[PDB]
Amino acid sequence: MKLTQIRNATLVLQYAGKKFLIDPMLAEKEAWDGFAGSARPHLRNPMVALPVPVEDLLAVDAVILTHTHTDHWDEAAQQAVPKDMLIYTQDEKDAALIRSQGFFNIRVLKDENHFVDGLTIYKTDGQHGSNELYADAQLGDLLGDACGLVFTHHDEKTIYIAGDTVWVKPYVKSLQRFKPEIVVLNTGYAVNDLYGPIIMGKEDTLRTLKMLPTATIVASHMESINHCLLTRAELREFSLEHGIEDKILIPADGETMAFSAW
Amino acid sequence: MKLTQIRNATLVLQYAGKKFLIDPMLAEKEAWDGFAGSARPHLRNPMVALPVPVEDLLAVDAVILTHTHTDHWDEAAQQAVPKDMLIYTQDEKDAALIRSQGFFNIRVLKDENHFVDGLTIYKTDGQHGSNELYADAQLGDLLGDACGLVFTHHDEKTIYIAGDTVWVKPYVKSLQRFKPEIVVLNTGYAVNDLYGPIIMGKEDTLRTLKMLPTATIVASHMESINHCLLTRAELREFSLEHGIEDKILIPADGETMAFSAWS
Ligand SMILES: [Zn+2]
Ligand SMILES: [Zn+2]
Ligand SMILES: [Zn+2]
Ligand SMILES: [Zn+2]
Repeated sequence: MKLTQIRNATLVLQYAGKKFLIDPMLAEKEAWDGFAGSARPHLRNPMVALPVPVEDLLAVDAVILTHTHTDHWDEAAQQAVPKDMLIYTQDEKDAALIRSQGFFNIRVLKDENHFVDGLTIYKTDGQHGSNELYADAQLGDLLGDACGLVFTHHDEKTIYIAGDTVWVKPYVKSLQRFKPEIVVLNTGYAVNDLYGPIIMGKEDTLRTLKMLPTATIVASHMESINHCLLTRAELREFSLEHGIEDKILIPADGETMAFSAW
Repeated sequence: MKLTQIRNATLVLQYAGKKFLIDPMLAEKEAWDGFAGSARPHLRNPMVALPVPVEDLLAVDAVILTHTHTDHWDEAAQQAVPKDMLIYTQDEKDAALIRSQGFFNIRVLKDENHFVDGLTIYKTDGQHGSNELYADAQLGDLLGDACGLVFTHHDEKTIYIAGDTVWVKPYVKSLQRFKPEIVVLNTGYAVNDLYGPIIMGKEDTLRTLKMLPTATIVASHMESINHCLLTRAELREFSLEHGIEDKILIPADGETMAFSAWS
């Protein structure tokens, strides 16, 4: 069991024999523009370069795509990844636009996804914006859906990749139901101009340990996209103030993290 | 259809040749006598009496409970509804509770409930509170889960009882998916002291109709318990203001509305 932080929410995961590339964003440093209608629009994306070359990321059994925002799936990854690569997608909408980009080996993943060997991937709901944001029609379609992944196995520990979501009840029900020993949160604190936080921040790391004390949080989706304000040093400082230093890991780009089972 | 507003979220729904009683609150006017030792016990609930006798309410094929909050399922209803009645519950814990209160003919609503007759009943996920409220683990369990209900059938228009939820995207996706001609909202505007509104209000009437302008809104869950701060008169005054007065139905207690697909 080896979870590795690449850049933003791009992750490499070894889990029960198989390997997964989660949300591959592989543009060069400052290739495309900053997000309009968000914080720090002057900063170009991505802010940081990749910690390792592209060929190392392609050596993977399947790509998993939580949603099709540009920081999770860019023009570079469309060019770079083979069209016969096994892409897991959130829904038919996502699969349809990936199909029109030239890809064809696609499995639209669903609430429960079982493998004979004992692997089980679950697809969990979130909310990529505030209750106020989704009252708007236009911004609703733009922020859209963005799932979280729960990987279960008998030989391995349960890990929960929560995805681009703010604190909503479906996140709470997912923690209670799956009781995950490891939790990966997108803790960038990305600010929309007129509706505020579209994903989690520092406070959501406290809230989750209050909800699930035995869990160990891995903070991702940070220092990469222009609107993500919450830096690594600030979260690390927030850890110390609440007495939760060893329970919050803040991996650097390229940092592999290992977790045993029994 | 024939939807009858009873009082609060209590209503009877004649749909596809079958009658249901959704969320029965059957206590008399100001009759909730639950007491431990309060110095200033509020004796306002229920604010209004039943507009019809209890006998008329029970002439029904099954009861449907969105959740077990007292304003949807009180002790009076737990006594008055017979134990051999078919009760449809939201999930396993509410079924267990209802079963341990003497009832034995209980069923749990799945996410989809396709019956051979052609009637389909979809269970919806809401949020009974703000995002902040559910960060509190104590108030998470207290407000808990509370499901919406869609009813689907040919020969009949599609109706969505949203239930005790504030505006979250699972509510928006339900309007986008099922596309109901009738959306029944719980517009009490009950508010938590520090964490803001716990159910829908006047604002949520307009935001739906912008999303789905064909639809007709039936207002409900108000002027029954004192904690619901929205008045009949205020919502009508709000509807006249934004030019939607004849699309916002605000029925009296006991009023029945007909909704036919053909005639
Ligand atoms: Zn996103
Ligand atoms: Zn993102
Ligand atoms: Zn309630
Ligand atoms: Zn209620």
